[PDB]
Amino acid sequence: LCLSQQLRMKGDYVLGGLFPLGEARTRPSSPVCTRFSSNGLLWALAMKMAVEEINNKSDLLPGLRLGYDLFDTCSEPVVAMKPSLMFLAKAGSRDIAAYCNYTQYQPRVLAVIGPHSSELAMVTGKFFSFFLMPQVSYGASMELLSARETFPSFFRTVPSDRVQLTAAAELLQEFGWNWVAALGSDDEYGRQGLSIFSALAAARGICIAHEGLVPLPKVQDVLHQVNQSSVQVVLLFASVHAAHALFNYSISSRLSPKVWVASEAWLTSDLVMGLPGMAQMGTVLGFLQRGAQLHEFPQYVKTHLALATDPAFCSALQRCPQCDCITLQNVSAGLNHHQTFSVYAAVYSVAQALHNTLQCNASGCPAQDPVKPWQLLENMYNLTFHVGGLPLRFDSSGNVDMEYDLKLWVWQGSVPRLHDVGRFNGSLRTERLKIRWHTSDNQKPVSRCSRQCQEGQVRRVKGFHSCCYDCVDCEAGSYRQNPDDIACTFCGQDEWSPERSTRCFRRRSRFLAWGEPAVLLLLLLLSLALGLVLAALGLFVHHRDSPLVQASGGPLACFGLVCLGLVCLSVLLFPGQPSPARCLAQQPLSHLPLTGCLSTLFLQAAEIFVESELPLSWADRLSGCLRGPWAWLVVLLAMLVEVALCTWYLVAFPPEVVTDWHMLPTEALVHCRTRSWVSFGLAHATNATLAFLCFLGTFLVRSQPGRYNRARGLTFAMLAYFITWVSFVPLLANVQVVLRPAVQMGALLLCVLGILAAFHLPRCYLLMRQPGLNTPEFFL
Amino acid sequence: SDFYLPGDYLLGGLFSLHANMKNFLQVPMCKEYEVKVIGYNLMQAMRFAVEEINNDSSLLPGVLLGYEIVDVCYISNNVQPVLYFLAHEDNLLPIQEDYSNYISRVVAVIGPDNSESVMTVANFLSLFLLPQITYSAISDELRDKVRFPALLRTTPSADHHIEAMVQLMLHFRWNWIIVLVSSDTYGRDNGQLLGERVARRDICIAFQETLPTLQPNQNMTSEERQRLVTIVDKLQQSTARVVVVFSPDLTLYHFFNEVLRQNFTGAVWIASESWAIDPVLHNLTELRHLGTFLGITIQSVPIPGFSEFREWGTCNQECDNCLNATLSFNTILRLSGERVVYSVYSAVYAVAHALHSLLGCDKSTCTKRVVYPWQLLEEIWKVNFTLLDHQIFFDPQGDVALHLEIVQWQWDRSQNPFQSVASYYPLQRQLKNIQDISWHTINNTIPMSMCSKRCQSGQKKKPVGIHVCCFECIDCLPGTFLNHTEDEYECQACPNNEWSYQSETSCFKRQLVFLEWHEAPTIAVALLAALGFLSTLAILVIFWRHFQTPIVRSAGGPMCFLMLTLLLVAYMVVPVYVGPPKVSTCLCRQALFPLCFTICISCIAVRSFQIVCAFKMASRFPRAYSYWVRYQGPYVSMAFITVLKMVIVVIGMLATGLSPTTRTDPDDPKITIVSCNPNYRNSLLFNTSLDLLLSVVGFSFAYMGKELPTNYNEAKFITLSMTFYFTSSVSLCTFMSAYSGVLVTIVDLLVTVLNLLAISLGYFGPKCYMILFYPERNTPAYFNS
Ligand SMILES: *[C@@H]1O[C@H](CO)[C@@H](O)[C@H](O)[C@H]1NC(C)=O
Ligand SMILES: *[C@@H]1O[C@H](CO)[C@@H](O)[C@H](O)[C@H]1NC(C)=O
Ligand SMILES: *[C@@H]1O[C@H](CO)[C@@H](O)[C@H](O)[C@H]1NC(C)=O
Ligand SMILES: *[C@@H]1O[C@H](CO)[C@@H](O)[C@H](O)[C@H]1NC(C)=O
Ligand SMILES: *[C@@H]1O[C@H](CO)[C@@H](O)[C@H](O)[C@H]1NC(C)=O
Ligand SMILES: *[C@@H]1O[C@H](CO)[C@@H](O)[C@H](O)[C@H]1NC(C)=O
Ligand SMILES: *[C@@H]1O[C@H](CO)[C@@H](O)[C@H](O)[C@H]1NC(C)=O
Ligand SMILES: *[C@@H]1O[C@H](CO)[C@@H](O)[C@H](O)[C@H]1NC(C)=O
Ligand SMILES: *[C@@H]1O[C@H](CO)[C@@H](O)[C@H](O)[C@H]1NC(C)=O
Ligand SMILES: *[C@@H]1O[C@H](CO)[C@@H](O)[C@H](O)[C@H]1NC(C)=O
Ligand SMILES: *[C@@H]1O[C@H](CO)[C@@H](O)[C@H](O)[C@H]1NC(C)=O
Ligand SMILES: *[C@@H]1O[C@H](CO)[C@@H](O)[C@H](O)[C@H]1NC(C)=O
Ligand SMILES: *[C@@H]1O[C@H](CO)[C@@H](O)[C@H](O)[C@H]1NC(C)=O
Ligand SMILES: *[C@@H]1O[C@H](CO)[C@@H](O)[C@H](O)[C@H]1NC(C)=O
Ligand SMILES: *[C@@H]1O[C@H](CO)[C@@H](O)[C@H](O)[C@H]1NC(C)=O
Ligand SMILES: *[C@@H]1O[C@H](CO)[C@@H](O)[C@H](O)[C@H]1NC(C)=O
Repeated sequence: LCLSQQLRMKGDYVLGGLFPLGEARTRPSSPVCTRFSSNGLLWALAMKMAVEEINNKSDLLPGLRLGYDLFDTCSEPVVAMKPSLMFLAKAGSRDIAAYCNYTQYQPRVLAVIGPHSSELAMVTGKFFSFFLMPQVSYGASMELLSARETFPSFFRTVPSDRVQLTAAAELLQEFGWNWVAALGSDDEYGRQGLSIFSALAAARGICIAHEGLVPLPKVQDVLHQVNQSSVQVVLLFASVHAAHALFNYSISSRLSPKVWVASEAWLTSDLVMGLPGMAQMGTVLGFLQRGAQLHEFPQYVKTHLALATDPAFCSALQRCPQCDCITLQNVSAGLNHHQTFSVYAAVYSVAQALHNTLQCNASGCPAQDPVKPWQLLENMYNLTFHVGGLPLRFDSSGNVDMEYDLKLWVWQGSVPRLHDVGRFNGSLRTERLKIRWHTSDNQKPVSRCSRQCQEGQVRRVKGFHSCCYDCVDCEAGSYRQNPDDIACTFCGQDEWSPERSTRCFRRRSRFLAWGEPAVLLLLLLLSLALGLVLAALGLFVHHRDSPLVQASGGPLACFGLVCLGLVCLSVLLFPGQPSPARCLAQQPLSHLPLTGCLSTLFLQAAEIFVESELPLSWADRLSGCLRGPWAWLVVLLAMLVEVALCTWYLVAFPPEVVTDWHMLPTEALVHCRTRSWVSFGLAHATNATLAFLCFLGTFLVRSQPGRYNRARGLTFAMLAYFITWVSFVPLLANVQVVLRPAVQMGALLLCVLGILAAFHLPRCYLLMRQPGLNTPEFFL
Repeated sequence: SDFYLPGDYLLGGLFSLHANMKNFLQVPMCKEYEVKVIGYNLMQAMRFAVEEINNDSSLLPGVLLGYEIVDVCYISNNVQPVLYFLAHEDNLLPIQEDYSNYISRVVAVIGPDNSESVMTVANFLSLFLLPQITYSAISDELRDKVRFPALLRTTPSADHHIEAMVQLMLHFRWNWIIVLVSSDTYGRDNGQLLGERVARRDICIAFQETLPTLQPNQNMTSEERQRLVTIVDKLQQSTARVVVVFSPDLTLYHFFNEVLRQNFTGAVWIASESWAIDPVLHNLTELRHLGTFLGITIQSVPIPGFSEFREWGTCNQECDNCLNATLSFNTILRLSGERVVYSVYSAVYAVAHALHSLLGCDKSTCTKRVVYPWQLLEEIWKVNFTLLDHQIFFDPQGDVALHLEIVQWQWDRSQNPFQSVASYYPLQRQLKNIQDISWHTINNTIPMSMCSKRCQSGQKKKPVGIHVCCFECIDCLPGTFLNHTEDEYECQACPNNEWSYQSETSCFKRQLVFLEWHEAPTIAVALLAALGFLSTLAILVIFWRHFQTPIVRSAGGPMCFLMLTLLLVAYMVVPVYVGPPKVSTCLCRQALFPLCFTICISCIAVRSFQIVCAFKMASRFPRAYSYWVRYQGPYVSMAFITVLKMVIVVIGMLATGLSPTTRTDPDDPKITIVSCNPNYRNSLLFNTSLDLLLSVVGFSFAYMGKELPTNYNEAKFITLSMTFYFTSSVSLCTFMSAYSGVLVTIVDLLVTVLNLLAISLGYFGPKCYMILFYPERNTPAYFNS
């Protein structure tokens, strides 16, 4: 084959070349790579084709021959430094001098087509910059190579990572994803991409939630950190192997789908695209380069391989000792590689710069002294060179410019395909109508942080940097003491705060005020009851000699009426602002006159029971003592035992006026409360026994038709008492705590009204309307 | 000049004499830039080391050691000196496949002071394996020997600097820091390394920010001003008070000036090796109010006889203003000691020792054989000697472990400007010997830089955000505690039915409260039940002592005997109520008490019916009355009521269950009352409902004939007892509906005993009265009336 014999070609101006032709210490010997690489040979053949076409043309470099010295440089820089030193050696000599500056050198090559590897391009460019040798490198992408401070003579024909990262940031901003997580490979490519994207996101308002590095083949902690934050957009600016390892681990761990913004490294790599189960990890949106392709490169490669097979030419006529023993099948897979255009355009740019430098027309090129390599730089900056009908230009920083295509993956039968859904030519323009997202419906995966917090909320700093304020609502009873607080602070426990309030509001007192409608109804009922009691009292004190009052007591009846009126009056002391004395004296003051009246009714019941259901021998002595001074002694004894019990339970059982600070929603309480069922139960034990004895001795009796039934009234009065307080107790145990005193007043008023309407009112009816029934033979 | 000294074996050097602090065709030489003093200091150190090697007859005897020092700029000029060193005496460097035969002009090189230039030089020297012992280059990329075969170091890498920072943070208990880096590769790499290292030591980073690259002696753009204002605002609004800065000293003037302008104080600044020893930043002298300024730097080693030597004194190989610049900074350099000077000293001595071992000299004679650079590299890789009480030996990763030192800035010129407070030993990765540090607090308290306060004893830890060290303290709800041994992130309930108070970390067994014999209300009810049982026993004895009497034959003889025995049984099983509730006690209670009570009440009601309403019913349904008189109607009705109660009570058993229940009372769940029926309210309501349904008809029939003498005024006493029972049941229902607690059992038992006493007394006590004290009313002749 002798293919490697074509790596040199004599010419007036000869170009250099650093290609990855081969692949992989104590003594200082250069390592030797014997493994063959198809991409390097394809690129070398592409540059040879570019040079041969440029020689073929007559309007570019007329009458001048362009050569090339394609030197094999492996990925290691040690094996690549020797070709550079050979390049800078004086032509015809194997020794390179060490002069003070570049102007005294006589390099054997006009320019250099730099290495594909960027890590190698760093060293090669830093070495060539001292000699000001114009090197244009295909495939060198990271941004720092554009620094003119340390690379005054480094150009390139591929866009920097800065433009693609700017496109990605514009995409995230335009789609609204301003809360994204940025990841990069552990090599310098990922780190530089991460730094550039940090700068761009900080400038554009985009936030990085987590900035980790996926290690080259750990990922578990990086994915855990990504999943901890609620992030739905992840920028994976990593090489092929790191991205493949991350996606395989995500296959193993079943990570939730996310929108992966892809770098150009793994966007179009069949390794990641062919991963099993990869379709279950959301959309993948990347920016693929928009560059033309050599429509005639495969034909040239095939015809040159066939011509090299012929021994006649090859005899008519190392760097790549392994390049000779190859066949067409060993290089067929890489004919359609997009870096061939980059190499071709780099060679065309070198030739166009040389043509401009010599300042010649299409007819010919004037004779002059040989042009030094450092003279190309004045015409390499600002170089408009047409490559395949498309004009390209070198920026002031040696960066070529070209458009980008936003390509999103689509899945049909586990076949990922790239659809153009946007264009980036310095200003993003996306067609999001035709984008098919991965969610349940075709809706954009939302990933956004609050740039500012709504007024009345607590702000918590989120993100890697101090990025976004996670607005937090604090539940009622708490307020933001100061804007810089990280948590809402409670009030003084005696004051209420509404939901989402800047400051707290005081708690006022809400007791049973005299203006509430329930108290007004109770007051009207009290007025009616007191009026009825007064009317009955007047009727009983005027007709005092009539048989009615005399048979039904006498002065005792007026005393009981006065007692009921006093109970009605003492009802008035329940509501209002609960002064300690008032709340303390509520019960006994309402319980004493009731005790007296019930004792009078019990005396009448005892008299009736004695006359009814005991033998006359006992009756003649019991009836003559149950009425009069002994009756007065009995009622005074009942009143005095009531007083004794009342003072005993007032000194022992404490009636307290507490303020339940945490019962009502917005207001406080002033609650007058006593022992649970103990206080009023003990106070009413006496009245319960009195009413029970009266009812028991009265409710069965013989009522002769020629007489007056003096027991029905007492029976109905005790029935009203028992029924009204049996109904009262559940009302006390059920009604809201505010209306508890109102329920107590209502119970007392109903008890008094029932006793009156059962005992006194029927008597007054016949005392005032039909006075024909007040005969002593009918009553005594 | 002093840049050259002829000798048998040269020793190239690269020192940064000038720096850039304010067109490619014109190449800017280093002499046009501002003069640095550290470069000349290190150059004088290396010259002194070489002169001491020449003086010493014990080391390299008869072999003069030379050197060739070339001024290397920070970035600009780093290729020409390399080509000068590698070329022959004729400034011609041959190109060949192997360099084993090649003999370079210099035999070793002391590399540049900045990492980028070190990498650039090492990438060139890799072809010939020229030994290159760099100093003050702290990047971690130089640790691997795959791409730097001939690169060695005299300074611990950034790994040990980061480790010292982390150990200093751990000692003072800081777990909430702020990382500030620079846009260059050094700051970014150090920040990434620190973030990777610190995440495994339970210390979190509040936020990471990058300061714009900004050389001094130039005026600032508005965008960078806004950036710095934003950085300072973010720093001030954050709660972290430990700020580490990974940036060269040139770009930190504006940041600190802006910090001073914004009036922000109280940060424990931590400095990397770049600006922890720079004198200008200390000479600013307005940062003393910002807070303590710690830093990481190489331990100073006092070189004997070096200060007097320093004070005694081709292309890019000259400087003129160096002496005048060093004159001003002489006193601060003398006080602060020599830190990087010893690195160059040790590098030169390592080269000399390697050469001595390679020549195999026996302290007197030397073979003077030709020395290839790779042979020297092989030899220096295995040097191990002593130097000023420090051991100089190279690790397999090209590093010699020199002790680090945490230094605190002191604003007092009478002593060392940078006072040392701690020492770090890279060999054991341990930071020890920490002295007192003058803090910026009120009474010299260690600054607190924790993101979350320690949780109070017995409080759940709720994570707040992404950072692990940040959390919120929320009290565990009542009924649970925390097992800090197991897990402090969630409350763990205490089994075996025990409750716990708020913020209580020790559950206590619930005290089982229940009815007991030795109690006041229990003994009161027992006394009442015993009195009733004795009274009923006396009544039964009287009745059996007097049969064949109109009172006992007109009344149901066997009926009353059965009722009396049932009341006896109920009273005797009343004491079963009190005591530890088991299955047997509940079974006996529910199978005995309702049966006896309901059968007694049903007999009462049917007796009242047959003594009052039967006479009236005799008119409407005569054949029904013939049926009733033919059989024993009251007995049939009592049997029907008995089987109905069997059915309903068995249904209640199958519904509400039979196991004793525990009911957490509303007052102090410390206690737990035990009852027989878990649903007691509905069971008591059902029982009282059936009993009252029978009671209404019984009492109504009694009242319908309350005046008929019948069986010695039976109706009146039935009415008396039945109204008593009705009032008792109503009172029990009301108190049940308005109260729920411990007293439920005693109240229910008292109500049951009172009902039994009513049924006994108000239905049999009048009979005892008539039998005993009225011996004339029980004669048979009284039947007619
Ligand atoms: C150059 O032109 C010749 C004819 O003169 C042609 O055969 C050859 O293919 C051309 N070389 C190219 C296109 O590289
Ligand atoms: C290069 O160095 C030489 C030294 O003789 C000097 O004359 C010449 O001007 C320099 N050229 C530059 C700095 O461009
Ligand atoms: C993918 O991950 C699984 C689980 O960790 C592992 O077993 C497997 O080897 C990985 N595959 C590749 C190709 O790395
Ligand atoms: C990710 O985070 C979610 C939400 O907190 C959690 O449910 C899930 O277990 C985490 N891990 C994975 C692998 O999805
Ligand atoms: C050509 O391909 C064959 C088949 O894979 C392989 O054995 C041979 O080594 C290749 N030749 C090279 C790489 O020169
Ligand atoms: C262009 O340059 C050539 C080479 O010197 C010269 O012969 C010719 O006259 C010039 N002009 C044109 C129009 O070709
Ligand atoms: C080259 O750039 C310079 C910058 O001033 C300008 O004079 C010139 O017009 C540019 N040439 C172009 C854009 O073709
Ligand atoms: C970019 O393309 C858009 C249309 O997509 C066009 O309007 C705009 O002018 C272009 N910008 C540049 C700088 O070419
Ligand atoms: C020793 O070195 C010193 C400087 O350290 C120098 O002045 C002196 O000349 C040398 N020789 C002797 C013999 O002291
Ligand atoms: C810019 O530089 C000038 C000249 O050194 C200096 O006087 C001035 O303060 C700087 N700033 C502005 C805002 O002009
Ligand atoms: C303190 O802070 C204020 C507010 O920013 C600032 O104006 C002032 O210069 C600072 N310093 C002093 C000494 O007040
Ligand atoms: C030392 O600090 C002073 C006071 O701020 C300053 O003026 C001077 O430039 C600094 N440096 C010296 C004296 O070298
Ligand atoms: C140092 O400065 C003085 C004046 O202060 C001057 O006379 C002397 O020449 C300078 N020395 C130099 C530039 O080496
Ligand atoms: C260097 O020598 C000392 C003294 O004998 C010894 O302690 C030390 O271990 C040696 N170091 C190595 C790396 O052999
Ligand atoms: C510092 O010392 C004083 C005097 O003993 C003491 O009262 C004070 O509390 C201390 N300062 C603080 C902030 O605790
Ligand atoms: C708490 O943890 C300890 C230690 O693991 C264990 O023995 C114990 O059972 C746990 N529970 C309690 C209630 O102490």
